[PDB]
Amino acid sequence: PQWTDFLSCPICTQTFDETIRKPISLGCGHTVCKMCLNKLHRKACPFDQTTINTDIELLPVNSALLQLVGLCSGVEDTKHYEEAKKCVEELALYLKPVLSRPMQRKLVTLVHCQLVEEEGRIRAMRAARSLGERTVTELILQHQNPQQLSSNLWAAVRARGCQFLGPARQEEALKLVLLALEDGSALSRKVLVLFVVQRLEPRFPQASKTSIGHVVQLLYRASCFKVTKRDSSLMQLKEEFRTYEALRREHDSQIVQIAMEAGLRIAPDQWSSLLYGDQSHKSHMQSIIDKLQTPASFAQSVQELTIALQRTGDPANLNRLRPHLELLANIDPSPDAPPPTWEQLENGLVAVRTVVHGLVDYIQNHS
Ligand SMILES: [Zn+2]
Ligand SMILES: [Zn+2]
Repeated sequence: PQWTDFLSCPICTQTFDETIRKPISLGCGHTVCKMCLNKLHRKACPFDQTTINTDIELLPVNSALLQLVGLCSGVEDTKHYEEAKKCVEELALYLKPVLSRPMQRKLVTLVHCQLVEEEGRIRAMRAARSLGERTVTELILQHQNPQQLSSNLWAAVRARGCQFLGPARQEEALKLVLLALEDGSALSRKVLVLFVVQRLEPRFPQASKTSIGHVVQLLYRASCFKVTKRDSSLMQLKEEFRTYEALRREHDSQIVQIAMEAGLRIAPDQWSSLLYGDQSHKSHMQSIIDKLQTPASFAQSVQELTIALQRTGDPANLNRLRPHLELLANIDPSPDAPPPTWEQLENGLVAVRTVVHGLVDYIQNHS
């Protein structure tokens, strides 16, 4: 069940061959060898316990996998099917040795999709979208300067009227804010700022009233405040935010959103480093970034890419991928998504191959 060995059957442990031990992908995303399918004599898949279509009889074998070793609904739909199958096969050849590890993981996910079933087709679409999105975020990093990245981030933060004082200093300030507001007190801007300023243990570049005001502004943008006015504006900490864990979570998330609006793709380890100074929060930041991902964020990313691509001119003519990327972003990731039609499946996979090929071409010929 390890994604790394896809050329071997999970059950029989032996590598796949073209005659007897034959790769057969099921609807659940697992590929088991034919001999084992015959040998099972049980309805479902031992790994997930999902029911099946019918036997080995109606299930085709993965050719896409076998390359690395050595007519139901009518003519139109099966033309679509054959084309799609061909696409997956063409992608699989990148798995022989070029692509990055996280990319090829999603490729492997794509290969294990059985295209003669609804489940497998849905999985194929999701894997397609994931591959597209990952390609976009890998094209953005090429046009993104890693050296001055932090500088740009903090610039974006300061431009919104917010401020980050550093990993320790910010913890201090936030715990002072929390101290004042944890019981439900309603303080105005100046009162909260004055309360926090005086309690700051002196370090050298001491935050002034304005800086702390900016940190408070950051907490206000994150919607931590119940804000009221009797005709001075009073701010209260919502019941769920009166813990340091929660409040800090919202704080971090807000800064991440600032990074997104400005178009900075930043890894969770880098976030843990910037915000906390250490690596302890990597999983925390991971959860934060994942929680922040809307299905509309793919399209957003495509647009951002187009912006950066408008800056440099276009040495690689990547705009040719624009109609392909827009199609990949237009498919519902939600479980509420209807199963794809045959034309949708074909167009999706075609889009995927065009895009991935484009990515490789860019990396090799333009840098
Ligand atoms: Zn087996
Ligand atoms: Zn399974």
